[PDB]
Amino acid sequence: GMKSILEQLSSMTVVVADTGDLDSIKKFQPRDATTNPSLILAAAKNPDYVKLIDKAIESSENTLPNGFSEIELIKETVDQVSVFFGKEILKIISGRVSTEVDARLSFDTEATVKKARKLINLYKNFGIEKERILIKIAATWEGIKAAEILEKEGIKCNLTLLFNFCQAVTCANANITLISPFVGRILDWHKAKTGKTSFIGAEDPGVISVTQIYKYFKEKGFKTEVMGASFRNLDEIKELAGCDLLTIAPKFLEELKREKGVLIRKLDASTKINNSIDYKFEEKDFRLSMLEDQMASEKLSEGITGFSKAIEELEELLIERLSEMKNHKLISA
Ligand SMILES: [Cl-]
Ligand SMILES: [Cl-]
Ligand SMILES: [Cl-]
Ligand code: NA
Ligand code: NA
Ligand code: NA
Ligand code: NA
Ligand code: NA
Ligand code: NA
Repeated sequence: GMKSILEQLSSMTVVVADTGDLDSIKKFQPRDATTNPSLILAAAKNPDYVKLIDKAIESSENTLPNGFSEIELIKETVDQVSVFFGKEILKIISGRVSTEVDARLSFDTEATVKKARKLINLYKNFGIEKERILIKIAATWEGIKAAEILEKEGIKCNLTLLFNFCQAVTCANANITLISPFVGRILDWHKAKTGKTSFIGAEDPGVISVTQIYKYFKEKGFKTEVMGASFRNLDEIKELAGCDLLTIAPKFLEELKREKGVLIRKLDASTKINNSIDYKFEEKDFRLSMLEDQMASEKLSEGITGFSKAIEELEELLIERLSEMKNHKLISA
């Protein structure tokens, strides 16, 4: 001591800087980070990292059967470039890289499982073992089912677009490695629905939900890690002090380090042995509970759409790079 709020928090929670690009990963050195379409779009703007994009195109060209089409090339490249960038992240960070599974497959268990397997085998081909990877999947019924299958073969999953207790419990019962609820998106939905201008501290509906999920998971002895993410304000983070992980904007990290005073570990549950109900949500109950939760079903649907938009934009960028690559060869001696 004296102990900053950040130092207190770090004694209770694995704190990870929220990063969306490689420069920020290098700067902040987060324990965990993510390869996804948006990070790669960001990198395309960088004269260093864009070369790694062109390399994925070249590698995909080498990989495919003779006579491949441009469509087949772009598809294969989307896979390879995601892995190239994940390997680049693993050279910087000490922990795990979340690897986004194409969100367009979010309602297809078999396709999600097959894509995860493909990405894991690509990582293996490039010298990276599966324990360094989290396969990141939207928490639809089908995505959780795919993760259930994957976990059984030792492929660790991060279940994201996770908004309610129903989704959390379904993941826990399926032995999912990690869930990443987006707290600030839950807050946003309630403000947007009601015109309430704020939900302060413990009243924040995202904080309420993640608090409940954490308490249940620990009391029941579930192994699934809870990573609170996507924060709108610093009070949300403080309310969830003691969560397994919290992904936090660099500016909030700096502010917590500046602050003094007392931070209470609110998320402090441990295993209990008692007669409380063990909740289960089989497919029908899951679907009905989701239907009744307008917040979770809309934020899940919008999130999937947003992920799908960014992967479509990636595909468009790869088409551009291919064109540029061809032009450069034709005009060079
Ligand atoms: Cl669903
Ligand atoms: Cl506002
Ligand atoms: Cl050339
Ligand atoms: Na191939
Ligand atoms: Na992909
Ligand atoms: Na696809
Ligand atoms: Na408080
Ligand atoms: Na913790
Ligand atoms: Na995306």
